[PDB]
Amino acid sequence: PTAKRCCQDGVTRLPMMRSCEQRAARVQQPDCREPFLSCCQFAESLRKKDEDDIPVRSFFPENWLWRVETVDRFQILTLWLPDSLTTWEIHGLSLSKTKGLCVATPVQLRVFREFHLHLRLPMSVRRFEQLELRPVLYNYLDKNLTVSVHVSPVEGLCLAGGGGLAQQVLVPAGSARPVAFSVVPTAAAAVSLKVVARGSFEFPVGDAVSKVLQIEKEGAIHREELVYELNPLDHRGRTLEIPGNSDPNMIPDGDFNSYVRVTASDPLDTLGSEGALSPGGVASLLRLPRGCGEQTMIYLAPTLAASRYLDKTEQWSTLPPETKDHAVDLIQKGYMRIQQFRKADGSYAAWLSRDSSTWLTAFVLKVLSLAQEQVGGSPEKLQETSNWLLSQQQADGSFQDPCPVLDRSMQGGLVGNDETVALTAFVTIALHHGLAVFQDEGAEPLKQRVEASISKANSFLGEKASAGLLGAHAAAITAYALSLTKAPVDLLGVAHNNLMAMAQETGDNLYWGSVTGSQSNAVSPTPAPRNPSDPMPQAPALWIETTAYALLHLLLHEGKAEMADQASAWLTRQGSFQGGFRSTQDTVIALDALSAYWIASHTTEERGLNVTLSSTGRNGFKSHALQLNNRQIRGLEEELQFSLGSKINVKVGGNSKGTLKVLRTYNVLDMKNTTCQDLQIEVTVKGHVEYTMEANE
Amino acid sequence: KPRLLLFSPSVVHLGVPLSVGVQLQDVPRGQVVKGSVFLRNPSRNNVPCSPKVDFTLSSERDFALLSLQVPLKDAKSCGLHQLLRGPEVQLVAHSPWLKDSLSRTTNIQGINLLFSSRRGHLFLQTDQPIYNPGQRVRYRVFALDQKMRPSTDTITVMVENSHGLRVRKKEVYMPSSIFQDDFVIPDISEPGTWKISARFSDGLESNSSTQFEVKKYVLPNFEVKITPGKPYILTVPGHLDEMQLDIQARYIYGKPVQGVAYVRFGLLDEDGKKTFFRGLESQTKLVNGQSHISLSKAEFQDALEKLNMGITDLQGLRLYVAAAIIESPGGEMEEAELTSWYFVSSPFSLDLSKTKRHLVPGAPFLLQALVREMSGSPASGIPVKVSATVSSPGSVPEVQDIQQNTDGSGQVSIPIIIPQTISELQLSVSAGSPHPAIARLTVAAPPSGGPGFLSIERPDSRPPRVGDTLNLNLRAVGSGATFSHYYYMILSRGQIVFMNREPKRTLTSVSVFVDHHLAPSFYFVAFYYHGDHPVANSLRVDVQAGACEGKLELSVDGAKQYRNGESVKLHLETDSLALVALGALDTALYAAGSKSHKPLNMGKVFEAMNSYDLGCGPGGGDSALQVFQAAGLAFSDGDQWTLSRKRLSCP
Amino acid sequence: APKVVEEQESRVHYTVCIWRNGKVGLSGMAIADVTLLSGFHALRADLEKLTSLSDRYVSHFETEGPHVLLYFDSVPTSRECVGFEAVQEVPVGLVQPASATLYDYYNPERRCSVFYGAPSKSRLLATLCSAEVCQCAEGKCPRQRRALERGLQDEDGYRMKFACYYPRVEYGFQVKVLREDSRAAFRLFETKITQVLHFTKDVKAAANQMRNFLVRASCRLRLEPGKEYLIMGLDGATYDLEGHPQYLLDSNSWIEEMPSERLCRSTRQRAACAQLNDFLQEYGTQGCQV
Ligand SMILES: *[C@@H]1O[C@H](CO)[C@@H](O[C@@H]2O[C@H](CO)[C@@H](O[C@@H]3O[C@H](CO[C@H]4O[C@H](CO)[C@@H](O)[C@H](O)[C@@H]4O)[C@@H](O)[C@H](O[C@H]4O[C@H](CO)[C@@H](O)[C@H](O)[C@@H]4O)[C@@H]3O)[C@H](O)[C@H]2NC(C)=O)[C@H](O)[C@H]1NC(C)=O
Ligand SMILES: *[C@@H]1O[C@H](CO)[C@@H](O[C@@H]2O[C@H](CO)[C@@H](O[C@@H]3O[C@H](CO[C@H]4O[C@H](CO)[C@@H](O)[C@H](O)[C@@H]4O)[C@@H](O)[C@H](O[C@H]4O[C@H](CO)[C@@H](O)[C@H](O)[C@@H]4O)[C@@H]3O)[C@H](O)[C@H]2NC(C)=O)[C@H](O)[C@H]1NC(C)=O
Ligand SMILES: *[C@@H]1O[C@H](CO)[C@@H](O[C@@H]2O[C@H](CO)[C@@H](O[C@@H]3O[C@H](CO)[C@@H](O)[C@H](O)[C@@H]3O)[C@H](O)[C@H]2NC(C)=O)[C@H](O)[C@H]1NC(C)=O
Ligand SMILES: *[C@@H]1O[C@H](CO)[C@@H](O[C@@H]2O[C@H](CO)[C@@H](O)[C@H](O)[C@H]2NC(C)=O)[C@H](O)[C@H]1NC(C)=O
Ligand SMILES: *[C@H]1O[C@H](CO)[C@H](O)[C@H](O)[C@H]1NC(C)=O
Repeated sequence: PTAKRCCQDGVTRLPMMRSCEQRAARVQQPDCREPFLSCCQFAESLRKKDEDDIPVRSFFPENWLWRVETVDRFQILTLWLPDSLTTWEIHGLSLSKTKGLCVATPVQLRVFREFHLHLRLPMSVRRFEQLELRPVLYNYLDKNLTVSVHVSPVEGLCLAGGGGLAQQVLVPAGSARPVAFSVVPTAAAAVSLKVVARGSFEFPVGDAVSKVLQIEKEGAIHREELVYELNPLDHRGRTLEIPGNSDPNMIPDGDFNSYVRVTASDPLDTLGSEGALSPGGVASLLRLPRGCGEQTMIYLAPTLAASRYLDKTEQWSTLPPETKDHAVDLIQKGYMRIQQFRKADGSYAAWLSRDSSTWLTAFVLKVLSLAQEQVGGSPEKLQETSNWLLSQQQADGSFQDPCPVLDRSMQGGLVGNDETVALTAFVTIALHHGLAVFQDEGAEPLKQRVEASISKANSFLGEKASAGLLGAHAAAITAYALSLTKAPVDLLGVAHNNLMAMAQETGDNLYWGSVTGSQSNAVSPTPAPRNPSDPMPQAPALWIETTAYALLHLLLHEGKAEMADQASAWLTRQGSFQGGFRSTQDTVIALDALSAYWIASHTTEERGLNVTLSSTGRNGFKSHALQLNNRQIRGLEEELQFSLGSKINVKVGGNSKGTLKVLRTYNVLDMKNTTCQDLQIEVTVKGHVEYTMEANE
Repeated sequence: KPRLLLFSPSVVHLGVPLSVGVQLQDVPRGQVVKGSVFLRNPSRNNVPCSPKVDFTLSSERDFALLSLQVPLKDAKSCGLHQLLRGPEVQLVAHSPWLKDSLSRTTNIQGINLLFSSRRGHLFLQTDQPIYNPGQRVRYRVFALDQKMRPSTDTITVMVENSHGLRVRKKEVYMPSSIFQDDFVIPDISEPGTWKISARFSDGLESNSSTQFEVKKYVLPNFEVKITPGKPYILTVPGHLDEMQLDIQARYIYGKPVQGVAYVRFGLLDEDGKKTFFRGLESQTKLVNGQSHISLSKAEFQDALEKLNMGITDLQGLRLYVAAAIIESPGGEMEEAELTSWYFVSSPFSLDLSKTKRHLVPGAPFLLQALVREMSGSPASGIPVKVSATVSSPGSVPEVQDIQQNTDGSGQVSIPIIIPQTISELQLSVSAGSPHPAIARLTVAAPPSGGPGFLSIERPDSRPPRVGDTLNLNLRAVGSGATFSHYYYMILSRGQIVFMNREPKRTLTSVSVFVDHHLAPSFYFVAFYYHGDHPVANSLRVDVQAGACEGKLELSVDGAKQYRNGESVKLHLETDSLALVALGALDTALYAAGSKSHKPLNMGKVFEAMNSYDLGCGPGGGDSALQVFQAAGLAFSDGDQWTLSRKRLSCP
Repeated sequence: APKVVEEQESRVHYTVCIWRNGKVGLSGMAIADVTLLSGFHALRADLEKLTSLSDRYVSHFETEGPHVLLYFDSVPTSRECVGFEAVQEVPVGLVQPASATLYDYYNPERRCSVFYGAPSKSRLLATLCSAEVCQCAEGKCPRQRRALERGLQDEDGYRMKFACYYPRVEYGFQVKVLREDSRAAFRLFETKITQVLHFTKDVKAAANQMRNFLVRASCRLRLEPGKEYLIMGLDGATYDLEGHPQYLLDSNSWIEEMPSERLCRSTRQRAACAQLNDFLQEYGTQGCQV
């Protein structure tokens, strides 16, 4: 039973100092807590001063020369081997059209060199830290060896005597000894340290090891990025000035660069070879790690959203032929990555062997239903997933999640009503996409049940939408869910106009988020004082997710028109500098929303943009004149750098709207006071023996 | 009575030509018959599932071996194929002669053949056999046809993970007959055995598979090795005193490990089931990173009483040693385990699989034995003594005593002379002079009735190599008389390779050139007709040669070093233009002895291409119909039938 | 019998605590991004016990470079601590502070970023060097000298030579130190300008104003509080909280304590103190060779 694992966990040590009572408060399982606690209590005091598998070594170097060679009469290959720790078995098999197949007998190969040098470097060092290198000399002979060892000179590092100093080290027979070389980096870069060992007179033996050491700037890195709206149709926005940085926590030593990138082709930049269909995908563009299960969808749904745009607007031709291979490679990687999370009954858990999540199960059903477009032919597993999702629908018509992945609403009191509606509207969207999986003649009971489940859920959404106490997020999904599943027009209308009544507008932008009442005391009824010379204020992840749903709802409700134009214009100017948005969930939904808008609003005509930038930096006065157009894929290829502390002056012309965004990255000496408000963290290092003495009493 | 003989392999392979044999028997001297042979469906109404080929047999040109191709479109057209596995198909021979001359019920005669969609050979291998989550796994797939030549047909490849979820599917063309792909094992993956499967796109049933294990990252400070003095413990009550072992531990970079090693002893059984002594444990300080341990008989007896002598005795068990070693400077403990220490009746073991189970009165009987030492190699040079007692009715029970040394592949083949009147042969075999590796067998006599016997005589008992010519003597035995010719045919893998006719002499000899079409094993089937009753016999010839049809030899030549590393030349030598696939593996993973996941070797591919062998047993039996279906043939003369095979696996 | 001993591979213990200050029920997944001290790496064996045991604390972890990432299902409303062990393969000394950040995964606007450093009175803060490489590491450090201190190669007009010849100076102040306080890998001094001599970028500089001067933590230099110094160097690129420029002390900066009336009237330095005042008057009004 599992009681054996619970007793084994009870006796296993923990890094933290934990007595059994507080340690048994985390298990939260009665048939595991009883053996866990009793075996801990046994170990806590009575004990003083394997069962299943064994720990066989599992790490092995990659298979070099994993290749096929066209061999005629014979062929000669030259192999280079650094001093081998273990013997290699070189295998080979032949496949010929005339004499069939032959498996060669293996040949063993090892390089057991007499004198071996072993250099180990730290992962990264900050400049003006000191480090004592200890390269280890290995002597495998039956006699002593005296070798002359030195570290080669290199600029930026304080080597002893400039690097020419050499030490005589006697290495005994069949043993190893280190030799200490102290070095102090004075410049932040990637420097190559080369340790050289040569036998002095006694024997003509030698060795050399070269490894790259990463020297980083002092302190901690800090990042700020801002977006500017380029519009020459408005005569007010044909010129603007970007002020320089003046952060009071900035590190003094070393000049920094402000990076800018301008574009008049937002869709191709976002979904093309420089963006979503980059070989690293949007996963590479986002700053966040992607271990969890929900995050795996960032490999599929943005890749699918980019594919739908290129498929239905017909411009795969404007991207390199490597792009199609990138897309299917990302989809295969994401599909493989998520299927590890699938449980036996068709549900999906946030982590491995964790409790199931109704929200994640719905999310995976939605994306993998879309994935059938070019990786189809798997209806059975998606049919299982939707059938489990039907079992989580309560009598209200809403869905319940015992372990939700994403909590987001902050409207107190109504937060439970927001989350229940937001989850239900999200599951309804997933179930609707599930219908497209099975166009089969049979298996209609599942089709009838999901059709009945959606209708009951839409009736639940209609009551809460008509009541009108929902937050902006819940109404955003509900308006899209009702329009998507073609709910009754009376339910569809009240949710749409309740959603529009919460919209905030400024200039050419329309967005949603945090509108419980009147949010400012100087604003006019519908617009706000914001002009193109001012930056676009970056919005939290909640606002991007709500606006993306509202934009998707507007495309289904009307298609194109001003409300979709102003909402998409705000979304394209909320994207981060290198692509993607705040986090995973807002990125996937916004890319789906922008992809649907870009397909509908596409035009073959060519509109252009002229931008002239100029600034006076450390390298003096520099100016860049670029003419851009809607058909021009661009991105990281043409980042332009200016000095961080000097202001940039740009003037814009043309007949199209564009977007300029700026990236400021620099190291800081202090963490200001605009952080650590809602959340807190404290980190301390106590030393091994000091903590051991505190624990052992 | 004039009749038409129809021969064919027991099972049909879709997309593979079925070699069907027709033989005309007992016809008048000037007779000529022409007809047609084809396959047809009995599940539906009798629609042909194949093309029809014509034949013509004269009385002096009386046999023909015909290739009948069975394509996919005609199997689909006769409504036979897809998911349902193992249907039955009729192979019929049609001619007016059965009705026009013999006045049988209808024109056709035939047999029921099992139908399989499996075809070709698919080999696949990964760049490593064991992985850690996050590592990239590269694999390749080779595609060959039945005759072991590269195939251009498209294949469907799929990967399934630890819980059997189809996780990557890929379907590819094969213009080079080789496919290479790569994917990354997810960083969050559960430990377990993954599986890669590949099949021909239209094959459905032709899948082969390889598998690898992903498991957690374990890289120790030092490796630990347990080495018994004898990798076996004799269970003979006269000698139980062998058990002793050496312990060794050293760093990855070579330094010996100084610490204290604790070894605890126990017993292991079938499919694990650990049990060990809670009162016996031996600890030693390592010297030169080594230690030498012994186990006393009194300590063993005291432990056996502590375990209350288990179930019965230790013959089926294996000695179990778990080693825990903790270094003195670092204070870190590492673990090892020895699970191969079997208690043996004798280190040598006898195998009598190749000995026929049917006597021929008046003809010699071949006792064929294989002796293999421990689990490592066949034993070459060990004497094998055979005691054969002849049981004859109301007469002297003669005994034959003879011994022979194993050689080559560790085999012994001993002729035993069988008198013309016998009831059974009581056989006992003893291998090895010091220790008794024993085996016994009892072979019963054929009935006193019957139409007679045929002896296919093997003078050279040695296993042939590819390139040798084997001589086989044919002699009718005992009651038989007054017949014309001997008829015989060669069976290799899944088809009839050759079929011929031999006129009788005082000693009728047939010579077979053992080429690469007969590797790795083939059957020699011969028969003659006594009136209206066939008399048949057969023998299986295992070709004992692992040589390739072509050749691939690897050799590392001269070396040179400027001290950032070292360089050496690798020579790839072969015969004729070939694609050579390479790979280099660390010996450390196979040195410990973990798992049977050996890389592809020439013995496995020989075993793979021998999977199409339809025969069962080492030689035919009492009746001709038993002989033919033991060889792997379907046969019908219009009077006697052979029932269809219900399972591809042997009974 | 006694030994003086220093071990290879020093080892430390980490303790990371998180909690939510707010009273709202909103939780969600969060990630603790802890950038390790230089040279150190966390032990995977101790990290797996946090996640894989029945008493699970951390949900999942990733070790990526010098970063240790810890996945948390929720941020507790009470201070909850998680610890692990880390060791140093290659000894790095004079270790400077690093940072850590806890942030809501799906709302990265909610975050808390802090600096943390090695424990005081441990070998990590101490130097490890030969005399030559430590002297090489001090070559970039500023020119700390005492009141009226004159060297062998100072040529009886050295302050004017420093200001207008080599390396030539871009600003010049006479300040009084208020206090020093630490920053991450730096020390900055709060000083009040007693007298202004010459300026370039700092246009609005005037007497009795406050100004901040920064020096690296590695260097010998520290301006003592409650003393007056003549400091002059090259303009920097940073500004303080109230928008006034900040200044960096390096090898191109002149740092000299100003002499007392007792030192000036002493017979040893009566001429040297007169030369300082004569330099102060000419450089303060005329400038470089007008
Ligand atoms: C290869 O490298 C190895 C490792 O460096 C060398 O090993 C040394 O071998 C010498 C012998 O050749 C050993 O000598 C012994 O040293 C003991 C310790 O002496 C220390 O102090 C003396 C000064 O008082 C130093 O000179 C010495 O280097 C040590 O630092 C002595 O106690 C021994 O003397 C005792 O035993 C001898 C036995 O013959 C008696 O005759 C004496 O009277 C006395 O009782 C002895 O002299 C030395 O210990 C080894 N080193 C180590 C670390 O163990 C190899 O020599 C070298 N190969 C070559 C060819 O040089
Ligand atoms: C928590 O963290 C925040 C942000 O880092 C700190 O906020 C800074 O506080 C200082 C001191 O109050 C601010 O400095 C003051 O700014 C006022 C606003 O100026 C704005 O407009 C000017 C252009 O006119 C910009 O340059 C400037 O950046 C602001 O955008 C000024 O009115 C103040 O000037 C007054 O005092 C000076 C003194 O020298 C006089 O010369 C002036 O004539 C005037 O009387 C002053 O400059 C600073 O702006 C704040 N930062 C930001 C980003 O706004 C907090 O200080 C910190 N908390 C603590 C406790 O330190
Ligand atoms: C080629 O593929 C077929 C299936 O398409 C393999 O046949 C399968 O063999 C296994 C092992 O004997 C049979 O056992 C069962 O396997 C399933 C998983 O498939 C497992 O869940 C059960 O517990 C059981 O172990 C399986 O029934 C059988 N499949 C069918 C349909 O009968 C075959 O083994 C493959 N070829 C090779 C050479 O592996
Ligand atoms: C700015 O971009 C426009 C394209 O949008 C360029 O337009 C051309 O302008 C020249 C005169 O400067 C005309 O002769 C061409 O006919 C224009 N092109 C078209 C297609 O009509 C313009 O050149 C760009 N500005 C600069 C300074 O190069
Ligand atoms: C402008 O803003 C106000 C905010 O109360 C209203 O939401 C109004 O509906 C907005 N205008 C449009 C067209 O939606």
